Formats: sequence, structure tokens, C-alpha cells
Amino acid sequence: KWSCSQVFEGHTHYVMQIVINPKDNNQFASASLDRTIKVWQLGSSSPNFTLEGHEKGVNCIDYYSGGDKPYLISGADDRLVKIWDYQNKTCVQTLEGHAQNVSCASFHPELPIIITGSEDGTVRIWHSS
Amino acid sequence: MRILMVGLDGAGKTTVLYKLKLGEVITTIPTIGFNVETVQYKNISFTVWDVGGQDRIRSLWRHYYRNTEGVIFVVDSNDRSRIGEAREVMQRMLNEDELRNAAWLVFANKQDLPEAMSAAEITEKLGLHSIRNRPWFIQATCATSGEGLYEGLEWLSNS
Amino acid sequence: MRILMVGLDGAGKTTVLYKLKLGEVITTIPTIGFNVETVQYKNISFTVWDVGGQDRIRSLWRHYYRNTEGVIFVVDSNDRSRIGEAREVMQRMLNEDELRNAAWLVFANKQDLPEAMSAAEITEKLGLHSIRNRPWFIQATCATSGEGLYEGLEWLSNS
Amino acid sequence: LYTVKAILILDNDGDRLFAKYYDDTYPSVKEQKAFEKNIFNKTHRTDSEIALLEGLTVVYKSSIDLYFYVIGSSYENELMLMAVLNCLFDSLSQMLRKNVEKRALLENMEGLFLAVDEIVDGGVILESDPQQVVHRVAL
Amino acid sequence: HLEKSAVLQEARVFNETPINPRKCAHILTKILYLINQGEHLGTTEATEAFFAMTKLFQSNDPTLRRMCYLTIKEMSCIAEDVIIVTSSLTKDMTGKEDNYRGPAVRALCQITDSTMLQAVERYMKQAIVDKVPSVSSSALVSSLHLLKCSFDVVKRWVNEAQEAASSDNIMVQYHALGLLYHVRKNDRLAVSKMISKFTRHGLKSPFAYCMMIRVASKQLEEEDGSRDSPLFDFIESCLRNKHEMVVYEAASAIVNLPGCSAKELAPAVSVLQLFCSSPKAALRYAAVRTLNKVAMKHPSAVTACNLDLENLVTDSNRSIATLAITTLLKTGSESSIDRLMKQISSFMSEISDEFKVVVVQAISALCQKYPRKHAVLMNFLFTMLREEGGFEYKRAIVDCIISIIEENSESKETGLSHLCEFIEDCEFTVLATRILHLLGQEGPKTNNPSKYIRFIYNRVVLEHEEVRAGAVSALAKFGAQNEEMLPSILVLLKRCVMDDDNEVRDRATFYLNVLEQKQKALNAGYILNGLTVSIPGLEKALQQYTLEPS
Repeated sequence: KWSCSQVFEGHTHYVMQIVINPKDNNQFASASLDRTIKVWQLGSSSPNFTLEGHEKGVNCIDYYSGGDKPYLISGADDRLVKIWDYQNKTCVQTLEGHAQNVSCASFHPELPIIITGSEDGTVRIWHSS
Repeated sequence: MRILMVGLDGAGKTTVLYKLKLGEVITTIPTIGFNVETVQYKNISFTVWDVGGQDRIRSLWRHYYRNTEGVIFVVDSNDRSRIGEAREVMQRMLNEDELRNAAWLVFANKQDLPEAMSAAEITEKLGLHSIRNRPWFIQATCATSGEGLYEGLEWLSNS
Repeated sequence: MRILMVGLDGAGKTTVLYKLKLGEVITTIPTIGFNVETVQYKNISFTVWDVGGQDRIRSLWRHYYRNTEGVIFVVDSNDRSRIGEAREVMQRMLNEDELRNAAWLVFANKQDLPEAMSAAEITEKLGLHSIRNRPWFIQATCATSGEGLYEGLEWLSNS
Repeated sequence: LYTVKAILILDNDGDRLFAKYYDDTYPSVKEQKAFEKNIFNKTHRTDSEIALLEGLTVVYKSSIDLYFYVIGSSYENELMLMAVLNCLFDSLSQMLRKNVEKRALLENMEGLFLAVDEIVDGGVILESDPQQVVHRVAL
Repeated sequence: HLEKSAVLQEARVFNETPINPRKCAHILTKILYLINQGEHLGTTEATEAFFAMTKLFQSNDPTLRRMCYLTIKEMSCIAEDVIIVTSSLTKDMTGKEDNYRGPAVRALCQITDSTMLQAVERYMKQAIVDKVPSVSSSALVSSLHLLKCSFDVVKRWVNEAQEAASSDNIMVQYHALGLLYHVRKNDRLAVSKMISKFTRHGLKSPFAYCMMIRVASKQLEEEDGSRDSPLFDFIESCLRNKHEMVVYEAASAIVNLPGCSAKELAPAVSVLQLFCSSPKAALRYAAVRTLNKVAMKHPSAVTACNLDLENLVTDSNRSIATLAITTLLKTGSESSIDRLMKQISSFMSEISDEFKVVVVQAISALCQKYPRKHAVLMNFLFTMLREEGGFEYKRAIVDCIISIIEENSESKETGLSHLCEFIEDCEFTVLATRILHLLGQEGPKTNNPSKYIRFIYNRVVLEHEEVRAGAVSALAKFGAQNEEMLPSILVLLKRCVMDDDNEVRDRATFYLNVLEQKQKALNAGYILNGLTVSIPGLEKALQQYTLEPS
């Protein structure tokens, strides 16, 4: 009956979005406007590692779904969505996003694209290749 | 201080190491290889070599023996089928000349699981009482909570 | 300094110990067991473990080996029948890993008796010349007079 | 030579904080604990100097979180047994330097072990003078 | 609290050079804790820990000495080469102070064996005579242990033991006389000399009195040569000291087997001795009783009665109430039975659970034991059947039925029949088995078997295999004994119930085929009344006696 199982303390700013990793549901990532997306585990209040996924705060975090896909995405108000590989820890590529602050960005699972939205009222689809 | 941490696959060796280094519980993959990291505890810098426990890699530990001041042997306390195998690996490890004076610390791990064997039980099964030639200690641990980990680093530092 | 004093039964081990501790010549009984005492000589405190030499006890000396810095091996110089037996006991004692670096001091004792073998004779019979791996010394003693006792403690302290 | 069957000092569940068996009838933990649970269930939540359990007079007392036991024969009475039980309570109190509760016992596990062995010896009542026990034992 | 492996292991450092009284004493405390908390030592590490500790005996500290005594006794049996510790214990034992004295003799003597017996004797002789109770009592209990290893050494100590006996100090005497009785024994007469010496004396030692009462309880008239009376001038037959346990032990033996006859200041044939102690507190439990008494428990029974009967009725406390039932039971007899039965009827109202089963068993059990008629016993056995309906059991079907066929059988079946009306399948396998067995065996002409059959028929459907199998076989015997019955056997057996289940089928196929198919030479032979499978004694009554004040 919605008791507080665990409290996660790690983020030092406004936690815009949370997503659960589909390869370990015990793991989730949270995006905060603190220019990181921190990968946390349930067991651990603290984020067990930090990724510095964006440069003007992270609105969103998403995983690219699947049993063999360790990916993060960060969206930021620097107009840009960035793709990261959580396995290698590098930034795979930067996506132009929109011509104005990228509100959110997400990965489509089946199709190779990223769908992003912006406060300019525009949504863009980018080929992920 | 130079530390070699080994044990069968899935005992929790990398979980232990990155709990110690990052205060975080990471999502491991089987280690085909080693991880090597430096950890600070109470003015000691422990260089820990976590060497994968699956068979192919197990065959390679002997290259990490030399220069080892202390050995962490991680055991999955919940796995009763493989305890004999652990005993066999560890016994001949004890016969290794490069490991001759190294401090021997057993971690009975996943103590958090309901049917985990106790540290005493594990001590009997691994034959720890029969080591008279060097320092040994057994410590119940849970690498996910962090329980027993620093008690281990403590014991080790008192070599 | 930690000292283990052994030898066959009736060699004079307890007589030696209590001469050293009490300056007195006591009336011994066979020692079924040990006597342990601390003796001060020239700023050293020697802890001497006198362990009985009859067969049952002889079988138990190995528990006193560990931590031994020096070994006093007492021989009855007047008993020629048992010298070979002494040689046999002492030789395999020399093979003991816990006794590996311990200083080896032989007391050829009861030197006061007319037909006592000389220390040189005893040295040949015990095979002392063939020890190259550690310090040895032979000393003629008479535990009742006290002759040679402190020359022993002296040699020992110079390990 | 025999009066006391066993001495137990139990938490308020009947579980073994302590028992030392002056019988040879409980040496294994499973059964020592079962006994302890058995005597605690009858005797508890009715404090008197009498209980009858297992055909044996059980004399017991209580504290904040413990019930203290002497089990002895029932050809006797409470009062003979009680003298052992009073020694047991008293001697532990004076020994530990604090009244018998789970906390005093745990605080000094050694004082407790030694003190009880002086009181009963293999089911014979060795000592029953609290003062004597306490001097006799060294913390 | 602790782990046995770590503590047993770290103890091995003692064996080498380190002796550190603080560290080792702690490690020892931990060993005692592992046992106390409830754990079991591992043998290799134990054996190692034992050889190590002996080095620790060199340092003489009273707490370390203490740890060392408890630890070596506990570790003695799960250890090797223990013999080394004897010397160290003797060294400790001669050292003056109760901390060493008493605790060492006990630890030493436990480890000591007939070879070693000789060694401890000088120190033992010195420790036994002590009027300081610790040293002397420990030495006296120690001697008791030693009688095993070697008798003869212990025997020499009879003089030191006797010397302790002359104390009026409770321990020194209890231990001294108790031990002596065990030791000096080579014939009855020498022990009897030991007892007569103390016997004339008005002790202030209740324990000595008690241990001695037991030796004394039989008539001894050879105490110290000879004497003209079984006389015990120490409470056994006397009442020199009042104290309700001693008073009870003494009073029950003396009354109808004189340890001595009645004195104006010490009743010992008369019922009185118990009774003057009888109104009391919790203490009353010894006092109120009885057992034996002149000439019966019954004139005795009346005194005490107010006490036993009010507690038994009022107290729904288990601890009091139990003393009250045992005390009622004790003041009881053949005569008392009228009274005892109403009380026991009443008692279940205070504690009603198992205690309920026990009172309905007790009222029957008492009627069988103490005669108020065998019929009444059956009628009580009906009340037991009614009230519990399930805490009767299998042993009850055999015992009720065997007992019943002494007189009751026609009635019992009939009662049973009524009783069966209860509850179709919660009544249990056993009641159905009883009406079934009895209806089979009697073959009712006292009532129409048709009610019985109709009742049993329903019960079988939904109750266990053993009864359904019972029901077919019974029916077959029922066929062979009474011709009339055969038509009912056929409607019942064709059913999926009384045959064709599992066990029920196999037995049935046999039983049926023998009745149906075969000659019934076999069937005829088989029924000799249609009796039970075994005829034991009358089990209930003793069971019931202990079970009620638990």
C-alpha cells in the first residue's frame, strides 16, 4: 500500500524523467537538469555510476530497448539530443535534434531512428545510422 | 598492498570490487579477463586484481600469483553443488610457491540469501582450519549491501 | 627469547632448568609433561620449555616446535647405549620445518661422571659437524655444579 | 546426589539467551532449545514459585525480559528449588554489576557462564550462597 | 552471536609463544558462548584449541583460570592429547583461594582417569575436609565422578568425606553424606554405619535431609552395628525441622512403612505430619499431600481438602491449577472417588483444551481405577466421546472396545450408534471404526442394526481409507456370524466406497470374495465374536494421571 521502499539520493537538480533499463529492471536511469544521467541500482540509494550525458542539463533518459542493447540517450536544452553507449561509456554521436531546445528525445525500438520533440512545436525523426 | 581476488564464476568478485571502488552496485557481465582497480582504505592503497572465474580464465590465474601480498577468495554461499570445486581450486592454490606467504581471506558471500551456508559451514567445507603455514580469516559478506567488505579490508591490512 | 629444551629421559633437562631458575639442585621426578620457566641472563629473558623425554611425551614435542628461537638438546654423556637413539631423535628434529632456523645448542651433560664421553666424542656420535643450515654449538655441562650452563645461555643469546 | 535437573535463563519467548544443563538429557542445541521453549510456555504468564512441567517441579521467577529457571525434582517442593533459583538470580545480579535482564547477561557473557557453573555442578547443588559465587568468580 | 570456526581457529596461537591472558581468556569466553548460545564445535579446530590452551595454564590469573576450567571440560571429549592439562590443574588446585580450589578439582577430576587418579588424591584429601563449601562440595562431587574411573582411590577418601559430613553447613553435609553413601558401599551395613552417625542429630540442612531420606526410606536396623528401631532422628520419621518438601517426603514413607513410629513431637504413623504444613502459599504443594498414609489416603484426604479444592476450582492459572489437581489426586483413593470425580469434572472449566480431553478421560479412568461401577466407566467413556469427538484416537477404539466387552457391549454399540449421529466425517476415522467394529462384532439384536448401518454408510464416504477398509471386512465377519445381515453387506460393498477405492478395494476383494464366492469355512472361522486386532491392558488411566497437571 505504497510504502516507501527505497529513496534514491544522488541527483542535485530537478529530476525530469525516469526510465527503467530493460536488461536489468533493478537498474533505471534518471535524467536531471544537472548535465548528467545517473544510472542507479534499487539496492543502492546512491547512483552506482554517473554519465555526463549532456551539457545543458538532461531532460530525458531512455534506453534503447532489448536484451542486448546497452544504450542511453540524453536530451538537453542546448537544442541537441545525444546518443550514448552505456557499455563503452562514450558518446556515440550527436543529433541535431531540433532548431530549438530539445524538450525530450527517445529511441524508437524497431526502427533505426530517434524521435525528438522540441518547444518549437516540431518533432523530428532522425535515421540512427 | 597487492591483492589477488579470485573464486569461481558468479561468486561476486566484480560486484565486490566495484562496490568498494564506486560505493555502487553495478550490473556485471562475466569477466573474461581481469579488472584491476585501486581502493583506498585507512591510509592503505589496495591494488585489487579481480580475475574472472570461468574455466578458460581460471586456467590463467597463475600469472597473477607473483607479487601477491594477499588473496581474497570469494565463495557463493548459496551454491552447494560447487563448494567442493571451490575447495579443490583453493587447496592447490595454497600449494603455489608464489602464493606461499600471502594472507588468505575468504569471503563467504551472498550471505543475504535465505539458504546461504554460514561462514562456519563454509570454513569446514573449504578446509580452512588445516592452514597452519600462513594467516587466514573467513568473513561473511554481502557485496550488494557492502556488509563485511571493510571488515575484510581491515583484516587484510593487519597482515 | 623462546627456548625448547629436550633430550632423552634422564639426560638432566629439569635439573638444568631449576638450577638456572633457583640456583638450586632439586630432586626431580620424571617429567610427564613439560615445565616452563622464565630465566634472566644479561638482559635477556629466556622462556624455557623443558619437555619430558620418556616415550609417550617424546611423541608430543612437535607441539612445542613452533615459535622456537633456540633448541637445547641435553645428552647424558655417561650413557653410551642410548647415544645412537639420541642421534636418531635429533636428526629428524633437524628436519622439522618449524625448527628450520632455530639455534641448536647441545649440552653434553653429567660431565662430572668419570666415564662421561667428551664433548668431542659426543659431537662425532651426534653428527653435529654435518649441520650447515643453521647455528650449532656443543657445550660440556654439569647441571648439578652449574658448569657450562651460563656459557650455554651466552652462546644462545648471540644467535 | 541430585536435586537440580537444569538451569535456564530465558528471554520472553523461551529461546536460549542461556541454558546450562545439569542433565545429560540435553547437550544438542535443538533439544536444549526445545526444552527451554517447553518450560517457558508452561511456566510463563503465571508467575509463582511452583509450576509442574514434565512431572518435575519447575521453579521460576521473572524480570523485565527474562524468566529464570531451576528445574528439579517434584518429590521436593518449590522452596528447595527456589533457594537455587534465588541464588541464580541474585549471584548473576551482583556478579554482572547489574540486575539480570537480557542486557546484563549479554553485557557479560563470561560472568554469567562461570557464575551458573558454581551454582550447579552436574545436577547436584554445588552452591546456593550468592555472595560466595560472586567472590568465587572473577569477571 | 558467534561463529564456532573462527573462534576455535584463533585459539591456535596459544600453542606457539603468545600466552596473553586477556586475549586468550576472551577467546575462551567465546568458546563457552558458542556452546551456551547453542552451537557445535568442529573436531580438528577443537583438538588444536585444546593443546594450545594448556600453555595458558602457566599464567595464573583468577578469570583466566576460570575460563580454562569450563572450556577444558566442554572441549575435553572433542579434543586429543588432553592428558598434558592434569599437571597444570594440580598446580592450580593446590593454590589457595576458592576460585582455584573448587573449580580446578572439578575440571581436573572430569578429565582424570584411573591412571591419573593417584595424582589428584593428596590435593583431593586437602580439598574434601574444607568447611568452606565450594572447595569441599566440588571435591565431594568430583569424588562421585572418580568412582567410575577407579573406585579404590575414592574409597580411601571416605574418612575426609565423613569429616565433611559432621558439618551442619548445608552443602558440605549434603555432598558429604550423599557421596559417602555411594562410596563406602561394599555391603549395606558399612553405609548404614555412616548414616547412623549423622542420624541422631536435628540438622539445619534441608538438602542433606532429603538425600539421606532417600537412603533411609527403607527400614534399616543395622545402622552402626545394630539398633532396636528403624529410627531416623533426622527428619525422615522425625519432623525436627519443618519445611514442606522434607516433611512431605518423610510423611508418605513413614506412615504405612515406619522409618520409626509416631512420636508426640514427630508423627510417623499418623497422617498429621503433612497436614500441619498443609494451609500455606505456593509452598502448600508439598504440604497438602498424602501418599500412603494411615491406613488409607482418605482420613488424610479430608484435612488438606479445602486447599486443594479451592485452588483447583478457582485458579485458571496453569501453574497453580496443576499443583491443585496433583494435590487432589494425592489426597484421593477408592472412597475419595465421589469427590475426586466432581472436582475433575469441574477442573476442565478452568483450563480447557487438552485438559478438556483429560478430564473426560479422568472421570472414566478414575471410575475404572477406583470402582464406581464398570457401567459408569462406559457412561463416562460416552461423555468423553461426546465432548471431544476426536481426541479419542485409535488406541481408544481398541481400549474402549476391549474394556467394553467385559460387560457393556450391547449398550456400548447402541450408545456409539447415537454418538455417530454427531458429525459425518469430522467425527473421525476412529468413531466410525468404533460403531462399525461394535455393530459388526455384537451383531445388534439389542437395537436394529439398520440405524447403525445407515449411520456408518454415510461416514465411510468422506473419511479415511483405514475405516472404509475396516467397514468391508467387518461386514464380511458380520455376514458369517449372522445370516440376516448378508443383504445389507451386498448393498454396501457394491458401492464405490466400501469397496473400489484403493486399500478398501484390495481388502474388500478378498473379504467379499470369501464371503460371496467361497465356502465361508474361512469367514466362519475368522469370526470368534468379531473381536479387535489386539487386546492390550487398560492404557488410559495412567496416561491420564500424568497428563492432567502438566
